[PDB]
Amino acid sequence: VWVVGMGIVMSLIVLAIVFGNVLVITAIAKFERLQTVTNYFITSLACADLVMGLAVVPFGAAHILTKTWTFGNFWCEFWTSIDVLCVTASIETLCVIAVDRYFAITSPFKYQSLLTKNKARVIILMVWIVSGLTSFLPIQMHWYRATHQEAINCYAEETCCDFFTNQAYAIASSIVSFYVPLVIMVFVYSRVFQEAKRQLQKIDKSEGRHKALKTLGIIMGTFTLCWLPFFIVNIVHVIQDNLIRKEVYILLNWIGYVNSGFNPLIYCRSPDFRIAFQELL
Ligand SMILES: CN[C@@H]1CCc2c(ccc(O)c2O)[C@H]1O
Repeated sequence: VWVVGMGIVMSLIVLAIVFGNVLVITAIAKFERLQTVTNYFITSLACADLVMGLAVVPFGAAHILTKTWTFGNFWCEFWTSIDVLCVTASIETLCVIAVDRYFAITSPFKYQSLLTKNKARVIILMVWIVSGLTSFLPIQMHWYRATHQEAINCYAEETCCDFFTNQAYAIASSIVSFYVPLVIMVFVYSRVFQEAKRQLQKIDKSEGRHKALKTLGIIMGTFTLCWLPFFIVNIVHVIQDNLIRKEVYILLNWIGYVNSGFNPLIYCRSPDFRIAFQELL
């Protein structure tokens, strides 16, 4: 008396993610004046989120509900590679957007010279290629597999595939994918908030006779609350295997996926985006 329910939730999540990604992508594509250096970074993130919602979630849902994987093992390896690719690409695109905002605010006169139409494509391609090399190379080449009897049983067993990794690979992947972007974003947003506070203190001297805090808080808190616990459990569970089981791991992992759906809503809030959406519907 619970199988008929959770499928509804999974379908709702899939539909929400797909619709949110497609609307933003088509709004940027089909309108004349929405092209901007900043919007391309949003386009890359939307493309990554669309791939995640289209490929990763539906098969994982079938695996969880059925409890049996009715395909091959090479397909499981490919699915894992695609999952890692999409996650790391999304995180790195977020950090790139943050750095672009820092460059725009800190140095207004020289903002044009640093970033142009030509130099955004190279950055996007580098982000995507470093995301791809992090996932496909260690996975598709059989170079992450564990050496325990329980893990080798899973690898040899064709029906069921579960994620087991050596501690070194887990630490390196987590460090490359999560910690450095978090540090960068923290530093960027601290500096930006300081600059905003300085300007708000400067205006009151002449204009005699909060909002930025709320905006920065929401922007940072969404990402932190969505993705932080998973990358803590990932590091901790490998050093000592007694503490954590598979169910908690899966629950913490599935929380991160929902973040991809929320992100177009938080980033696409400009009045121009609102007018573009209004023109469609
Ligand atoms: C199947 N779930 C995977 C398992 C481990 C992992 C994920 C995402 C990014 C990484 O860098 C990882 O090492 C998760 O999405």
